[PDB]
Amino acid sequence: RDCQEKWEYCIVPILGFVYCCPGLICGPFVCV
Repeated sequence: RDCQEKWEYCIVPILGFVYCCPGLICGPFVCV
């Protein structure tokens, strides 16, 4: 999908940011 894995970067919500794939939550530092 047009998203990244959970344990990747996960950057703050800005305009046109790259998000982690659905079913993941950004918590520890990255998504999981």
